[PDB]
Amino acid sequence: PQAVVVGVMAGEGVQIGVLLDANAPVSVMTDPLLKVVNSRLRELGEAPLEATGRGRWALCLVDGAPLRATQSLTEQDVYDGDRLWIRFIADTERRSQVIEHISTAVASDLSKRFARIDPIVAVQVGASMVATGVVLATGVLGWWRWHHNTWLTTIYTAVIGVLVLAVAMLLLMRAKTDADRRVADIMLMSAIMPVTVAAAAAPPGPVGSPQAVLGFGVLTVAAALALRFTGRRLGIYTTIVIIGALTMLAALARMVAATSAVTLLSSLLLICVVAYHAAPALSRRLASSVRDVLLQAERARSFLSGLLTGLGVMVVVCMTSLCDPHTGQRWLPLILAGFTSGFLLLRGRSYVDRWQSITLAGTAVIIAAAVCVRYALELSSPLAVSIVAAILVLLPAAGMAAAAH
Amino acid sequence: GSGYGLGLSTRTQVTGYQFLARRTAMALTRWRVRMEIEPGRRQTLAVVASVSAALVICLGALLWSFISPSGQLN
Amino acid sequence: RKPDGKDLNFGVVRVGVGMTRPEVTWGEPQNMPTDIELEPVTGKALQEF
Repeated sequence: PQAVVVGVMAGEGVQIGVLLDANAPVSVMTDPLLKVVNSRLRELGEAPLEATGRGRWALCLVDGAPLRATQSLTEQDVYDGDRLWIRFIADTERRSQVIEHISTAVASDLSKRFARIDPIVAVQVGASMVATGVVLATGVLGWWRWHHNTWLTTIYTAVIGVLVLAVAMLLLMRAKTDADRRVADIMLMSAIMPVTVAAAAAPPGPVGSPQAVLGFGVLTVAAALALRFTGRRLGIYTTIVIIGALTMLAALARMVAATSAVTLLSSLLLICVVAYHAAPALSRRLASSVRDVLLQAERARSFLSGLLTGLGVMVVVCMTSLCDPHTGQRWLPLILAGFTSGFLLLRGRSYVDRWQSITLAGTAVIIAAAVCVRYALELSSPLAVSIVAAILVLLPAAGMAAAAH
Repeated sequence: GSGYGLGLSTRTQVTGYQFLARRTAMALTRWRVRMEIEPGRRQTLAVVASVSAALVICLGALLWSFISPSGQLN
Repeated sequence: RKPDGKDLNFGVVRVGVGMTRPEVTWGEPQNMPTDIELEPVTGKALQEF
């Protein structure tokens, strides 16, 4: 315990392993330490460290935060095998500017700390507004199809889909930089929705199972096509493909022949339940040499996050539909939902990622809350709402206390 | 003294204050004070014209009521 | 540091930070109007400056 070995980072990126005294104060070691790293750099033939104007030499964490000069290395939470960084930190002292006339002062000050609008952001705003407009257009066009069996809905939506897709192609080819690519992506992704309903609206007669088969099918293809040719925005496209694929299976079965929805919903629930265990394997396999490895790594991490999200959406829709408050042994699906939620609530710790762990934990909470709220709406009475309120308010309070304590 | 409390003031002082208010109001919105054109005043006078035109129509409606009296169910 | 007359820093020591007179030299406004003749806005502006 008298000494600890740590890796020290020096100028421009050389790492050196050193055995430091665990109890002397850090300020006593920084000077001779600087000499040693320079000697090794001199022997290697690299440029040694040198001072520039006004500043001082410091020892910092890899995060850059400096260590207290008077405390002992053991007094700080530094353990054998850790790593540190020696650095030159410049002087910040300077004159203090002043402006006595208030009106001028407000302008000269306010213009430094905040950002004003510019042409680069402006295009993203306009692009964002047109994306919103078309998804609104499909909604009203879709509502008309629910009362009339005429060809108008498919006829109108098809031309929009073509025009929107047309503009995106030009931008994709003319794009030069990431900002430019953002604009193209937003435009391209916005075309899938009109094209999708344009197809699903084509089959005549009252809307239902036969139309559903077309919609989710072309949707799956469209998302897969964009993902294949673009190779960007992996997370969202992955999700659309998953939910589209599973929904098409249900649509086809229900369209051909199905004894009950409970049977289909139960099948989907089981498929989703097992998919959670397979997700990490699927994600890992779906994915100067360092560039390829880093690119591979983020692509994989991206796939798992999207994969988890697609599964989370399906279970809450099925689960809340299965636990009917009037059908048969009403208590059976309620406790089954509990067991299913407990599994997800516990499983969240198996993943290191912040957002991945949060979505899983939230998936359980949202199911419980959604299920609880339904029992307030249906089979309504003062007891029901009163109980739903007490449960929902205590529920998270217990979880927060259990996590903070 | 320190100018505290209510009192009396000249016309020269009143426009002076009314000018500093406009200049400072511009700074918070445009972040500049050259005021090559002063849109603040122009935009306000348009409101006055809008209100004034509305009152003129009220006076117009009032005179018609004296030229040819009538009444409405109530 | 050198003592040979031209080095103005010889014998000078730093003790802290504070206020000081700038190297600029301000010229008084000519033909100043009487106090009863002063405009209110520009008067305070120049006074604070």
